[PDB]
Amino acid sequence: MCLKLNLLDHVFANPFMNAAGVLCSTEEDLRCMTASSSGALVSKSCTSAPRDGNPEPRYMAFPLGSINSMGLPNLGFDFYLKYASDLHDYSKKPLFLSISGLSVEENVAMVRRLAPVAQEKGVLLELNLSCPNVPGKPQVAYDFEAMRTYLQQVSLAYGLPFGVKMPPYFDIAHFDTAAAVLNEFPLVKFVTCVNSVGNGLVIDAESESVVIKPKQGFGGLGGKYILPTALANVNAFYRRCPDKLVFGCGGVYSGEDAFLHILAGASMVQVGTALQEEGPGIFTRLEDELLEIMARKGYRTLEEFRGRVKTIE
Amino acid sequence: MCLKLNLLDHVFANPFMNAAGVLCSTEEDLRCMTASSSGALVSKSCTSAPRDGNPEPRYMAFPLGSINSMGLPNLGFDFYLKYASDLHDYSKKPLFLSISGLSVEENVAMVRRLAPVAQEKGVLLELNLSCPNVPGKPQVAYDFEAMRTYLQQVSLAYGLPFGVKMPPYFDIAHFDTAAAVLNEFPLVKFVTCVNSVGNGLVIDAESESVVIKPKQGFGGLGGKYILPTALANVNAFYRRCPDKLVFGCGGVYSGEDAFLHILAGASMVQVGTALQEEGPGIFTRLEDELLEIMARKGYRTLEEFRGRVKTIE
Ligand SMILES: Cc1cc2nc3c(=O)[nH]c(=O)nc-3n(C[C@H](O)[C@H](O)[C@H](O)COP(=O)(O)O)c2cc1C
Ligand SMILES: Cc1cc2nc3c(=O)[nH]c(=O)nc-3n(C[C@H](O)[C@H](O)[C@H](O)COP(=O)(O)O)c2cc1C
Ligand SMILES: O=C(O)c1[nH]c(=O)[nH]c(=O)c1CCc1ccc(C(F)(F)F)cc1
Ligand SMILES: O=C(O)c1[nH]c(=O)[nH]c(=O)c1CCc1ccc(C(F)(F)F)cc1
Repeated sequence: MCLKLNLLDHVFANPFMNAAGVLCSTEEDLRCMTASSSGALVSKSCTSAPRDGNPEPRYMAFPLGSINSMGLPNLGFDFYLKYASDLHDYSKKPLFLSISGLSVEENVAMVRRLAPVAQEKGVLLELNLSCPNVPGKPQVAYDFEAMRTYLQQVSLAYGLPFGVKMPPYFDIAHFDTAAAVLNEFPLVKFVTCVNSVGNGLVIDAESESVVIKPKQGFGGLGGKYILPTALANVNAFYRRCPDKLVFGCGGVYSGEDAFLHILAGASMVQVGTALQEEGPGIFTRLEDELLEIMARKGYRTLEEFRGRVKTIE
Repeated sequence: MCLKLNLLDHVFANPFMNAAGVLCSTEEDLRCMTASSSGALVSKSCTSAPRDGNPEPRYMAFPLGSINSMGLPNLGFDFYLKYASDLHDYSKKPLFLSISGLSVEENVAMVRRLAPVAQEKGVLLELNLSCPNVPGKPQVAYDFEAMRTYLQQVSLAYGLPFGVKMPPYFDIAHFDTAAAVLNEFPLVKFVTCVNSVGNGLVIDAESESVVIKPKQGFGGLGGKYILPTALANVNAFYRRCPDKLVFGCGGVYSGEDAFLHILAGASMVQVGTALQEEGPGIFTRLEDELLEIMARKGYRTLEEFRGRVKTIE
């Protein structure tokens, strides 16, 4: 019994990969994820120019999860594109490149350059919609008219299948709106649910202080805090976008957690906080654990149970 | 050392109270909460007519928290108004009455009849905005125009200081907008942050099933999942609403959790999931624990540290 699957015209050894932003910023990080047992890897979301990001400390982790306000530190698009075009070994596993430009224009400029590399090498685009918006407005994926613009502009500029990284939603009307926006765009072939749960605040009781320096301590939450939010978003979009794939992200620490994402509808399962904490060895553990749950249940394939969460009456 | 507070022209022995919905639906519940060592109590969010609520199971709890889709089961406004006007022993502690009408008109009708009882007996109104409006639209506090309409109508109808129960927000632009709406209304004297984190999804791995029956298993999350979200909201409104009080709700299981709420800006601290799971004995434990942390730190009163969370550099 093995976990290999085929999606998006690519073959994957297993459904696991890193979450964007974790273990994927530098050449060393990408080589490390390539050497791991993960089924795929995704690069750090990039901007046109390099960024240093926010002042440290900017990430912290705890038993129940993590908080971050990294500020998009990255080596710049030219680097990630060169990695995709010249350095990545596609014989080892597929590559996703994540883009999060500061404007629609920036994204368009980056995607027009990525398109020939996608055609030649098969690198897959993940568009991070947790990105800056015009004054007074929330992040792009929380402004549905902005989202529709970005997707229209990217779809025209890129012209190839791509995916989108989504923040979580918390309201059924929002799920309905957001999924309807996505379903306007046939080139959006996968939706990754979810990014960090925004603008949480961790305070340390002893020091009476927040634990990260940017944004007066506020930052995105990941890890065990967010699993039920992640599962709800996965399933909500799985239900609403039958012609798309859903990739799950959030709160995966075990094969059981992966199993729950798959039951909710996930095709690929991304690992952020737990990977940052445990390191790339986590992928062998996750695979073993998931195969063990499958074996106990009599499942031979992922397709036997993907999306098959049961409801009551 | 002491936990006393004086606010809203009332005196409280300590900051602890139930969260609306928990241990507060029936007369038996309200007598229990009154007999407890909590500083105050709040009644179940009510509607004009009695409601049976959603089918069971509609609440479940687990090590990290709870999920619920109760559907507003309650005895009807006339019951809670009678409790306020004739049954509650105000010599024991203050009472809040929570309302959650299904339209603006329904809320107006209730607060019109609550006013004279508020003025004569000193019951305090908590208006639940994290609540259904037109189906297919977001909850009221996720629809800023609706929120403003509700607040204008209830302020005119009621004419006395009240407070509002808010859902969590996740985007800084939302914190800004939401606070700006609340700050239009001088009668809104307290803001309780937060109601449950909406539409999460808990799945049980063994049975491969969701754990609550309504809404295909989607429901609001409470407990350990939501403490950093709760803290963020408390602090965000604390900073943005300097002429109002903030009451904290979410993730309180210990005196330490309560101390973090208070550092964030909380005046009263409400207990939902943990009170549901432990029972009213939790209030003596929380009091003891909070007093122990105060003694270790040399704090004599709550004002010495309320809102005094430190930021980094
Ligand atoms: C340190 C850090 C940096 C991240 N940077 C990005 C990023 O560049 N792009 C992105 O799409 N998400 C980013 N995320 C969000 C993660 O991809 C993931 O959505 C989130 O952490 C939830 O998954 P988890 O519960 O496994 O951590 C970052 C997360 C962390 C912890
Ligand atoms: C069973 C149950 C019923 C609830 N009913 C209400 C309600 O009627 N009104 C309301 O404002 N909040 C209601 N809530 C939300 C809680 O008041 C509280 O905001 C939320 O549970 C988070 O706090 P916690 O982490 O301590 O559970 C309910 C929560 C639970 C668990
Ligand atoms: O780098 C981060 O802080 C981060 N952390 C997350 O948990 N999720 C993310 O998606 C991100 C990146 C968010 C982001 C995207 C784009 C900009 C920019 F255009 F200004 F560079 C900034 C931050
Ligand atoms: O009665 C509840 O379900 C409830 N639960 C909460 O966690 N917070 C609340 O404020 C409420 C009352 C408002 C309300 C009513 C109906 C629903 C539902 F139909 F989606 F279950 C949710 C929230």
